[PDB]
Amino acid sequence: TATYFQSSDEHGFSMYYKPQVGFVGNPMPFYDPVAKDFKVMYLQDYRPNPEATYHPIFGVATKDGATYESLGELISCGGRDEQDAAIGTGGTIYNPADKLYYTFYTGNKFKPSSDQNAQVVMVATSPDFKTWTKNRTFYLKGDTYGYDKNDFRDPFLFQTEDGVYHMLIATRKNGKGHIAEFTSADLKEWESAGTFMTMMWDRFYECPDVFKMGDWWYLIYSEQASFMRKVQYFKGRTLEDLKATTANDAGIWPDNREGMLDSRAFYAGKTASDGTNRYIWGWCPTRAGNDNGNVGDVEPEWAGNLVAQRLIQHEDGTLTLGVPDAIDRKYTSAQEVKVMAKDGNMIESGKTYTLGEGASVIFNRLKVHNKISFTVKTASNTDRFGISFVRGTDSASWYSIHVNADEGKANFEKDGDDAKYLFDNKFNIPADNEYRVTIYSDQSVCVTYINDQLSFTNRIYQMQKNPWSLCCYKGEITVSDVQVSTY
Ligand SMILES: OC[C@H]1O[C@@](CO)(OC[C@H]2O[C@@](CO)(OC[C@H]3O[C@@](CO)(OC[C@H]4O[C@@](CO)(OC[C@H]5O[C@](O)(CO)[C@@H](O)[C@@H]5O)[C@@H](O)[C@@H]4O)[C@@H](O)[C@@H]3O)[C@@H](O)[C@@H]2O)[C@@H](O)[C@@H]1O
Ligand SMILES: OC[C@H]1O[C@@](CO)(OC[C@H]2O[C@@](CO)(OC[C@H]3O[C@](CO)(OC[C@H]4O[C@@](CO)(OC[C@H]5O[C@](O)(CO)[C@@H](O)[C@@H]5O)[C@@H](O)[C@@H]4O)[C@@H](O)[C@@H]3O)[C@@H](O)[C@@H]2O)[C@@H](O)[C@@H]1O
Ligand SMILES: OC[C@H]1O[C@@](CO)(OC[C@H]2O[C@](O)(CO)[C@@H](O)[C@@H]2O)[C@@H](O)[C@@H]1O
Repeated sequence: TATYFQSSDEHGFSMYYKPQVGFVGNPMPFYDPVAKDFKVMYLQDYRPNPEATYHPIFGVATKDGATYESLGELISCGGRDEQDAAIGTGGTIYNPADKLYYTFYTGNKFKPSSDQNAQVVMVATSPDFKTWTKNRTFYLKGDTYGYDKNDFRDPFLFQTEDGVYHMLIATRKNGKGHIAEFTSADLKEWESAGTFMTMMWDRFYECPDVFKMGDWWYLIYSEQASFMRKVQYFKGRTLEDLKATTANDAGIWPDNREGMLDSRAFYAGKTASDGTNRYIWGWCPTRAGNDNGNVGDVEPEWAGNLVAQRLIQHEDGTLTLGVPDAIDRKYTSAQEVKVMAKDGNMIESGKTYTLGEGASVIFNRLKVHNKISFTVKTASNTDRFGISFVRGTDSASWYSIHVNADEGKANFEKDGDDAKYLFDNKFNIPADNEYRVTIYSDQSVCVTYINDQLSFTNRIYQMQKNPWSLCCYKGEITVSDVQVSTY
């Protein structure tokens, strides 16, 4: 049957990682060049969190983004009255001169008085990546260098080719958002190098990441602004080009979509490279009440599952995201695809499904970890189609990704009774009106990829062990090479 079944998530996720207890907050991926793998520290979130002492740094290890190994608690919160009562995002770097990993992080004071610093950067080190010792005498207060007392967080650490260590910190100078730069030769003495970049208008870029890839410098960052809540980027051929993008609010977007790389279900993305590939890790939020259509009024729930994506540099230096090769390989078992139900103008024809304005086709039940591929050809580039999940033959409501070629964007929406728009993901519509679609699922977390242009993370409770559906809202489509694979 293709009746709606009441699926639920396992405590843990193995690919779009979540530990057995708690959720994955802001990650901090780092390629450990001694062990030759990625150590992804992340802020461990719990439901609920302590009031003052929350968000310790746990870690997980992976070579490839598909299989993870948990490392447990690495840097504990401080005491209730310490400056690092709560811990916020930071940045690891290995120092070969003393054979110590250094993790800089945000210490978050509980109930800071007016004079006290809410947010201060602090550090721990480790010889193996297992035992971490806090440096109880190191504090980097923005205040000291003319920056903000309470917004001063998310230290990012990188070494240029000159060998100099740099640290970028999300802050404000008299109201306006600035990314602050500090430099050091030895990771211990730090000097202020002024402002690296301005933040546009009244925006606030959390979790900044700066890296070079081919012949381009990039800034990745997550936008705090309530209406955005998406991972964005800028680019420049030189480091001075990069900085110039936001200078005086110059708005030099890297592409036709403001550099928005995904939508509001992928936040806090930061990157790391193994020499071959550069991946990005963010989190896919939970939803209140496990309700796919409750996406928050101002903001999504903070933290959820870890989501690895792969950076695709195009030849104009523009970036999009696709799947990690190792996640694609994980799906070994082919599954029969078969129509369980039709509606309106819908024709099957050997192994090709043709749908017109208002038509629907529902396929057989998915499994728990799914890969879904298919090619869609539209009539025009004003056509609209839908990829729907948790859609049983008895479901009055369900959740679809709408691809609206007229509006040059995909949307996540609730369909049926109580339909509603939720949010969207601008991408480049194919000229040839062909859409090579690929979707990867671990339980309730999935990413949808089209034509190496779209990368759309979504939280979809109960997509597992439930049917899925294609439809056509406008014009006409033709669906081809439909496959489903599992593990
Ligand atoms: O009241 C505590 C309670 O709130 C949550 C759920 O939102 O956590 C946020 C809480 O975590 C901290 C300490 O680890 O670190 C946050 C790290 O995450 C980043 C990027 O996501 O930003 C914070 C995130 O929080 C919001 C919450 O709505 O922060 C709003 C808050 O930010 C300030 O600017 C000061 O933090 C205030 O102006 C404002 O009232 C959201 O808009 C942001 O995206 C990184 O930037 C950061 O390192 C704290 O900074 C934060 O308060 C629960 O998990 C927890 O139980
Ligand atoms: O209400 C937000 C909703 O808009 C939708 C619904 O249609 O839009 C978000 C969507 O819109 C863009 C389109 O570019 O921009 C959003 C802008 O909102 C803000 C906040 O007000 O813009 C103000 C506006 O003023 C300029 C000056 O010519 O600037 C002055 C500027 O300088 C400062 O003084 C500080 O230096 C600031 O305080 C002032 O704001 C204009 O250029 C500027 O555009 C800006 O932060 C954004 O411009 C998209 O970027 C965004 O995705 C819906 O999605 C939202 O819910
Ligand atoms: O009421 C939602 C309904 O609005 C539309 C109207 O065409 O789109 C979204 C609208 O919001 C932005 O994302 C940013 O302001 C823009 O991309 C766009 O102008 C529909 O698509 C949706 O179905």
